Parts: sequence; structure tokens; C-alpha cells
Amino acid sequence: GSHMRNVAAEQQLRELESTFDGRLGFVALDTATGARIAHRADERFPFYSTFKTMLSAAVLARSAGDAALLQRRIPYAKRDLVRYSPITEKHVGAGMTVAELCAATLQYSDNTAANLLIALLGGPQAVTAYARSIGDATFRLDRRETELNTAIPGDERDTTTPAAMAASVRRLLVGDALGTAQRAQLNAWMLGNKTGDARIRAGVPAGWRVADKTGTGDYGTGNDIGVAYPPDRAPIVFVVYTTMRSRNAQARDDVIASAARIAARAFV
Ligand SMILES: *[B]([O])([O])[C][N]C(=O)/C(=N\OC([C])([C])C([O])=O)C1=[C]SC([N])=N1
Repeated sequence: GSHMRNVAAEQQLRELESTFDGRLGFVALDTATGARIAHRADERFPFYSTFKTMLSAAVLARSAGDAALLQRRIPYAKRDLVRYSPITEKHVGAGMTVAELCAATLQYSDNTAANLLIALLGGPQAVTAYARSIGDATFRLDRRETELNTAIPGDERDTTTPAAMAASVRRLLVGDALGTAQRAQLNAWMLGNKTGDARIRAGVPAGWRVADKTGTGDYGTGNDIGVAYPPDRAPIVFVVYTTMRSRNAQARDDVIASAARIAARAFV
């Protein structure tokens, strides 16, 4: 890689942003060198479901000191279900274990699972407190699902910046924010994500393994965060936020894939 290639990538990101109505917020970090490719890196974006990575990390951190927490069963009823709860709607009554809730919220973006885990931790402010503990001064979780997805212009609730989220994803999945076993579990869950095949995954080479978490809001908006694990070189962190409002899902996913492709080109 080189600075010149990273500057070219940033120009290509600006050109990409001109292809849709809205803003692109992008950071990629090459962990072999620390090199960064950035576009609107310090602007706030609604994080939508990508916060579920921070949420699950906070649960895992608590589980490091409570060996039974991940097996604890949390009951809930049909009245507790919010919109888009494909896994939790199957287990109304006796409910699900904390580990199962984490897997559901990470791999299917299950919203009720997220709310149950937020309540487990003591409320949304506990997720913000966890972010502070790992060095993220920017992240703020103010609301629960599904209200946190409103994305009102100028509203800083339930936002972060691409730079702050990339730093947190790096520390969580590649670095020292969590203990060994918990870092590994977070990677395992995110490697098994079911919702992101058309986003960051679609922009990187086939042999790369991707651990990602998607987000989706109103009006065909979307985002994706994660780490790619190339087969014989160092991991690369990807954070792609947008305020894109699209006519269809394919257009939105193509922008996110393209942004990842631009950074992969610069770093290989
Ligand atoms: B998260 O951002 O993944 C939670 N997403 C949602 O609640 C919404 N949609 O869910 C679908 C489209 C199934 C998804 O792919 O995540 C959503 C749609 S509009 C809105 N405000 N939230």
C-alpha cells in the first residue's frame, strides 16, 4: 500500500458519494500498518442496527465475570415483541438464553433480542458506558428498538462517527478491549452473520472471511461495519455509514459493496 493509493481511494469515495442522494461516511483501517482510508470520518451518522455489536460486546464483557450469564434464560411474551423479531418470535413464553439472544441479534438483527439485552444491562445508557470503557467517546445509545432508527436530521441521538466506530471495531474484534474468549465469541457470531451478503462481503475478494453487522433504517437506507480476514495478510476494518435514501435495496447494497471494494483495492 501507499499514501498515494489511499488518497486515490478517498477520491474514489467522493466520486461514489456523488452517485446517490445523501452522504457516505467511511473508514477502512489496514491493521498491518495502521493506515486509514477515510471519508467524512468525523461526521455523525445514525448507526441503526450496527450498535448491536457494541451491545453484544457489553454482554460478553459482563459474562467474563459471570460464567453462567450466557446460559441464563430470559422469559418474554408476545406483547414484548417489536417489529422485526424473526428469532425471538419463535420462543415466546419461556424465552431464550442470553447467548441465543446475542446470536439472534447479531446474525439476524433481531430487534426484541436487542431490547432484552439492553434491559439485562440496565438500559441504553449502560451500552454508552461500555463504549466509554473501551475508549469510544463518541458512541451514544439513547433509545431502544425501534425508535432509535428515526434518523431525524441534526439529531445526535443514537449516532456515532465512522472513525469512532472503526476504532471500536478494531479494539473489539482484533485488539484488547475484551478477554480472549469473549473476543473470539464476538468474532464467531459476526462471522456467522446472515444479513450482510450483499454489502461489505460483496466488495471484498472471495477468499476473505468477513465478520460484519449490518444496519437498515427507513427509506432504503443502510450501512455495514466489520472486519475482513484475508487468508494470508492482516485484518482490515471496514465501517460504511450512509444517509442514502434509495428506490431499492440493491442500489443501497451496491454503494456499500463499492465503498469496501475501493479500500480493498488500495490495501492489497
Ligand atoms: B437494524 O437496523 O438491522 C434493525 N432494522 C429494522 O428494524 C428495520 N428493518 O429491518 C430489516 C429491513 C428487516 C432489516 O433488514 O434490518 C427497519 C426498517 S425501517 C426501520 N426504521 N427499521
